[PDB]
Amino acid sequence: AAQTNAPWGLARISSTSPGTSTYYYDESAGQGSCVYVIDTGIEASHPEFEGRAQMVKTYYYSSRDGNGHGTHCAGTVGSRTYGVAKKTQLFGVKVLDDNGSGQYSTIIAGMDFVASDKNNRNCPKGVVASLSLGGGYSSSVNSAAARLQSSGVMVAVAAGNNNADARNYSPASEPSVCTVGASDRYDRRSSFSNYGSVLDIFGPGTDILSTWIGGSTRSISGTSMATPHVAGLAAYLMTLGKTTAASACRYIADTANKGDLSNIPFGTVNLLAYNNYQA
Ligand SMILES: [Ca+2]
Repeated sequence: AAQTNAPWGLARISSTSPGTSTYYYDESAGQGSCVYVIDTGIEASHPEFEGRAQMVKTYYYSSRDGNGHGTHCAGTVGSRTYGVAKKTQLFGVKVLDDNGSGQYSTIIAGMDFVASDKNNRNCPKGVVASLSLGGGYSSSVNSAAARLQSSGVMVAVAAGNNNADARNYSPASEPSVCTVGASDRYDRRSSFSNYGSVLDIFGPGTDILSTWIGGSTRSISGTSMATPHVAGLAAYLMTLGKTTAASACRYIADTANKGDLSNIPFGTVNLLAYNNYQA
């Protein structure tokens, strides 16, 4: 399949080179996989989701995304126009309030929720979780992310936006999950992206067009936007049979575009997520 005039980040995912605008992908498109978006919620009724999105848990008075961030992330995972895995099922877990913040205890509860709830869903090709959130180091938060990964969910987490070593942030610093840095359309590390030896991969994170609340769309930037590109890519690859949840991060790193990014500090991977699709 070929989607012309795609968002630059989709085109970058399927390209060995910057500067193209068509997204190429296998038509299976993540069908039979599931992605949990652990964030501010998802506006499921948005047509771009085509009935494939639903809210499954909230820790607040409503399951509505009153912020937009979670809807934007879900759109990069799996919206029809803006998504990597255009046929995946999307499950929203609202651990962040409408101001975008959440207590660590609530975030931990939402991760444990996903580890159990996947047993209530039909995801024969595999289960992914996209965690576009983070704060300071917490061994409890890291343990919760490690448990989720151990349960058989591919966990993708944002490195954080502090232009600092991700070792000091959670869940970014948990070794066993897939920690995602952000790049821009000219193959530079995004200026805000955290770095360090705990990173596994980079994805597109600067000026990312996706869905928003109110049936709308907008471009925004962050490692929170890079993370759903990698989560969607994992779902896509798991549907193709190329990898499993336990192996997907290593598979993506093994098949990544290698050595092509700029402003990568010494000691940080220079790997950019790539779908290796050949039509
Ligand atoms: Ca890792």
